[PDB]
Amino acid sequence: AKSFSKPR
Amino acid sequence: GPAKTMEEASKRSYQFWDTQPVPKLGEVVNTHGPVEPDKDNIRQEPYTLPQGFTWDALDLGDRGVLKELYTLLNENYVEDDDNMFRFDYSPEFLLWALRPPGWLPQWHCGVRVVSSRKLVGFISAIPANIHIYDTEKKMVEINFLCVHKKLRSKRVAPVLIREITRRVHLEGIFQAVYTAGVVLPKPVGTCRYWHRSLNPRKLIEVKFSHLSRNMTMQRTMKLYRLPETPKTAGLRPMETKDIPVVHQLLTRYLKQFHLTPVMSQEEVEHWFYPQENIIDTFVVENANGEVTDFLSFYTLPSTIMNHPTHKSLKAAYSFYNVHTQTPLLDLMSDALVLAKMKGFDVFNALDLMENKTFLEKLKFGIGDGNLQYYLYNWKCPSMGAEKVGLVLQ
Ligand SMILES: CCCCCCCCCCCCCC(=O)SCCNC(=O)CCNC(=O)[C@H](O)C(C)(C)COP(=O)(O)OP(=O)(O)OC[C@H]1O[C@@H](n2cnc3c(N)ncnc32)[C@H](O)[C@@H]1OP(=O)(O)O
Repeated sequence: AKSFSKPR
Repeated sequence: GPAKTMEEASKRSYQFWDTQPVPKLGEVVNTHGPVEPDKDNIRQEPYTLPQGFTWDALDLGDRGVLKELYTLLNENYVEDDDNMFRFDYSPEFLLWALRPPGWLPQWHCGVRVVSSRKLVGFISAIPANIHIYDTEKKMVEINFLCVHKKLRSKRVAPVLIREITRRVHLEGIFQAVYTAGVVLPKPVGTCRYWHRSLNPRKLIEVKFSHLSRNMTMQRTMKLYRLPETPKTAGLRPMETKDIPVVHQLLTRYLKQFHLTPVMSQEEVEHWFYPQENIIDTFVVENANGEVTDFLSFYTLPSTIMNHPTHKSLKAAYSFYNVHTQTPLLDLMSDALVLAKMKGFDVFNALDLMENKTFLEKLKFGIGDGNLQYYLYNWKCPSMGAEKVGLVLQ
């Protein structure tokens, strides 16, 4: 997981 | 001063990472092998911490100690770029991730305040056999590096990295693999998270996502609606009897990628045998009774920071998905349905392996920020995302 993302 | 993009890290000086056996960010690698020889004598003493802090290995078998680590991560671990969401790994999840077969107590490396005993730092290693191009090596996976927010920017992270390196060297292992959202010397591959809305209304109210230009809330909800039951014949939860064939399917499927784990049958049991609110695995048992495919995803919610009504986002993460008779598209479609059923708000997947063949088609939206993959003390050419076949927690 490690990287927190959200829709660009 | 971290760096999230590849040319923005080119303008940075890597005081710590320049001392480490990893290729340079500008370097281009046309070779395969260790950066440096295995060391045949290893420092016996732990690296010194700043005054007032002490090493402590965490017995995660002690419920109280596990809760302290949960709280440290819950309050201080990875946030998104906007400081709106933070990972919320559960205690039972952490046990799954940190005690796979071969785990060692000294590889659960904590830092405490001498006076208060407060847990303020952590790093971990777990063993893993790693296939990288034509080489198979016993390595460790490094995860959960965390420094309390009040202790940040005090060069504590380099001490945690050196100390876990030492404790791993002591066991005769000289390579590691790890992932990070920041750019460091030097990524072997760069992946990107995509997201699939499951409860779009929740996601828009918490500003995880937004209404796309010229699309209303009613259209967006209709656009993301899913069947209530999966489509694939004979899909069912993985059971104990499925462990050997799941091992077989995964082993054969992973050979086509260039960075993969090599799991024993015991490791397959650990990583895939379903645990509620941790890991889900569904197999396809066909009309002859043969298991021909499986899908899996793990449970990782996030805290929604500073919100009066919504406190947590329930996220599902694509794990390993193996197909030999069912189309991948249909497999992932059923994964979305199963996740929706189980109450998840969003379904996350990386663009590695063959995932790009379904991401757009199943209405995933690209995320922001990358997930970089790294090897420690191993030189080899970088690879495209579709050749990465390793998923870490
Ligand atoms: C043989 C076996 C070997 C085993 C070891 C293999 C290598 C393992 C490597 C680690 C595998 C991690 C895998 C995961 O767990 S990825 C998860 C990372 N964790 C988080 O993002 C949680 C939230 N953040 C924090 O807790 C802190 O900000 C951390 C602890 C990340 C940095 O703390 P702080 O903000 O207080 O920084 P500092 O002042 O102490 O020190 C700054 C120095 O540290 C470099 N830095 C910053 N972030 C990272 C990072 N994520 N990996 C490696 N290095 C990082 C930075 O570039 C600089 O070096 P340089 O720029 O001067 O060169």
